[PDB]
Amino acid sequence: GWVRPDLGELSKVTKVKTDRPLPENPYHSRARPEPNPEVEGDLKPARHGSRLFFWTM
Amino acid sequence: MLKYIIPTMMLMPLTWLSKNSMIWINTTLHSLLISLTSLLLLNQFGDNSLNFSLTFFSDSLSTPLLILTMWLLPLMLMASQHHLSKENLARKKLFISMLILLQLFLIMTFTATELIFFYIMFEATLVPTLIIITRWGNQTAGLYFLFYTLAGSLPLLVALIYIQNTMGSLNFLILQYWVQPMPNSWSNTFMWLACMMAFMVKMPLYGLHLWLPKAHVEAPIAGSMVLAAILLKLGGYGMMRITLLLNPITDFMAYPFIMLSLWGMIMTSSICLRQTDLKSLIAYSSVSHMALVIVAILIQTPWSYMGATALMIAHGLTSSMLFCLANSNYERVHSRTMILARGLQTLLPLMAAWWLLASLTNLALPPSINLIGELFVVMSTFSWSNITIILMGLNMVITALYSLYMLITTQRGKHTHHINNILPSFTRENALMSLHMLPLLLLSLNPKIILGPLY
Ligand SMILES: CCCCCCCCCCCCCCCCCC(=O)OC[C@H](COP(=O)([O-])OC[C@H](O)COP(=O)([O-])OC[C@H](COC(=O)CCCCCCCCCCCCCCCCC)OC(=O)CCCCCCCCCCCCCCCCC)OC(=O)CCCCCCCCCCCCCCCCC
Ligand SMILES: CCCCCCCCCCCCCCCCCC(=O)OC[C@H](COP(=O)([O-])OC[C@H](O)COP(=O)([O-])OC[C@H](COC(=O)CCCCCCCCCCCCCCCCC)OC(=O)CCCCCCCCCCCCCCCCC)OC(=O)CCCCCCCCCCCCCCCCC
Repeated sequence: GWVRPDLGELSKVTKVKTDRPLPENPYHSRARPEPNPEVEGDLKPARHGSRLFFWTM
Repeated sequence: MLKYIIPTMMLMPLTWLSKNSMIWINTTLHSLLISLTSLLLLNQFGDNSLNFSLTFFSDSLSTPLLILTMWLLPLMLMASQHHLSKENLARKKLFISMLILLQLFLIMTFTATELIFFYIMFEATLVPTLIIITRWGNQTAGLYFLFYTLAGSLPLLVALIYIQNTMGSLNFLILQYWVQPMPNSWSNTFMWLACMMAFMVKMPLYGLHLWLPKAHVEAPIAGSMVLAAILLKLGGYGMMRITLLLNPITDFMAYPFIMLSLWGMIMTSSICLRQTDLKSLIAYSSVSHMALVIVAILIQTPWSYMGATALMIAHGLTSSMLFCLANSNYERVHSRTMILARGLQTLLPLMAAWWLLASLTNLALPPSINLIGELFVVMSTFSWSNITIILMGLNMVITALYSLYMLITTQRGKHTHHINNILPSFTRENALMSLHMLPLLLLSLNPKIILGPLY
């Protein structure tokens, strides 16, 4: 009483209900470095210009 | 200082938009107006300098140099318009524009508050001067420029950038208050020479002086006036600004160079007794007078700085008048040979009177400011060592002799027979002599304005 599968059936993505838990770190990846801080705050003008030897703006 | 830079730059449309016969009169008139304006720089105080902005300030050192610089331009325009009357009109405007641009560089060289802006203006002054000497000079290597820039300007550049990275600023007003003592080492020794040797060549120093009695001879009259009147004093101004940072290493590193000057003012003065070229005689006299400015800056006492700034102003006036007298003879006999034309008091009495006054102020006849500067330098060097007075006094013998030998050779004796193109003195020439000498005589009535930041 076995029906042979049709064209397209065995290549389906099925779903499986397993009792085992999800592997929370399957790569055994250690803790990442914390990223560099972002920029915040309003942008004020440069304090007394370029400060390039004598240029006052 | 912006009230002086902008009229100086408005002299460029005032010299190019003018008519074909009006580019001497307009430029002379408005440059004399700027020179009359230049007396507002005398708003000086006994404690604080006249600090205009972040870029510009003018204490009592730069102020007489500025007044002399803005006074020198109409005098150079009066001097150089005779022999350029056969020149093309556009090249005539080019000459006047080079003089105006050189004035523009000088008046903000002396008022540069910050030291690398002083350096850029200081090495920017050399370009119009070289254009004037090479283009409107008379006669024909070039290794002097290379030897100048090796031992001079770029060691000064690296030195000022090093001070910029150590101290944090090259403002002279900040460096008055953040100056550190500079101890004995080899790094500080080459640091001291890198700071000093560019101005040493620009004075000139003896042994480094041979560029000047050729650059004066290969120059026109305006080039000689601006060399011996202002451009040799950029070295003295730069030294008086840079010896602030260079203590107390100077207290044992000024020992070689003072020797080169204290013997140098003996040698070059004696070289003035053995000259055939009048213009080279005035050149070696300029070297012998700047040697005392070198000595007075390097011994760094207050009387020495007062004498050195008085000697700078008085020598600018006196040497410019001597070059204009040499111009007046070169425009008659067409030869700079001093023994060629003689006995010229028999023909030109008023011009011989101007020669007499110029030779009296050359040998430091009191109460002239030549003698005031000379005398204060001799007082400070007597305080330095009690033997130098001999080397001073022997100098003050010889500085009389070639001042009067030049007066005896050209202006006295039997007149030359085979020279009959000696015209009477034009009114322009006597005007030039009087505008050189009458400020130099009037400063004897009130010398405290030409005695520097520490009167
Ligand atoms: C109601 C709303 C509107 C209100 C309107 C109110 C205003 C009305 C007026 C409108 C018109 C404005 C015109 C300009 C304003 C004044 C600017 C000024 O003087 O700044 C002072 C500025 C610094 O003085 P300050 O007292 O500290 O500042 C006062 C103000 O706060 C100045 O402000 P600052 O402190 O913020 O300045 C910033 C900074 C201040 O500067 C610095 O921090 C120092 C660095 C300066 C440059 C150094 C370079 C050195 C090496 C290169 C050398 C270059 C070649 C030299 C010249 C070659 C031949 C041209 O400037 C720069 O960095 C710019 C470079 C310099 C250019 C200045 C303007 C030039 C305009 C005309 C150009 C014509 C040729 C000029 C000569 C070129 C060289 C200067 O002076 C200089 O830098 C010295 C040179 C003088 C500047 C030029 C004068 C401008 C007007 C010229 C008119 C005549 C032209 C004649 C024909 C051409 C002849 C060849
Ligand atoms: C602020 C207000 C001030 C008011 C007062 C003015 C202060 C003095 C200013 C200058 C004064 C002399 C100017 C003329 C001499 C140069 C041109 C010339 O040869 O003319 C001869 C000519 C007459 O002779 P000439 O027969 O027709 O022609 C000449 C011959 O062809 C052949 O000529 P020569 O060889 O027969 O004659 C030349 C003769 C030759 O004699 C000499 O070479 C001997 C001189 C040296 C030895 C004697 C003096 C030694 C030192 C002591 C004196 C000073 C201190 C005195 C105080 C007591 C002690 C502390 O020298 C003189 O006659 C000049 C006498 C005055 C000499 C002044 C010092 C020059 C010596 C060298 C520098 C010394 C240190 C500086 C002292 C400054 C004092 C203020 O005179 C005039 O045409 C004069 C015209 C007007 C001159 C105005 C001068 C002032 C200009 C400034 C304008 C802005 C301020 C307003 C004041 C206006 C006042 C009127």
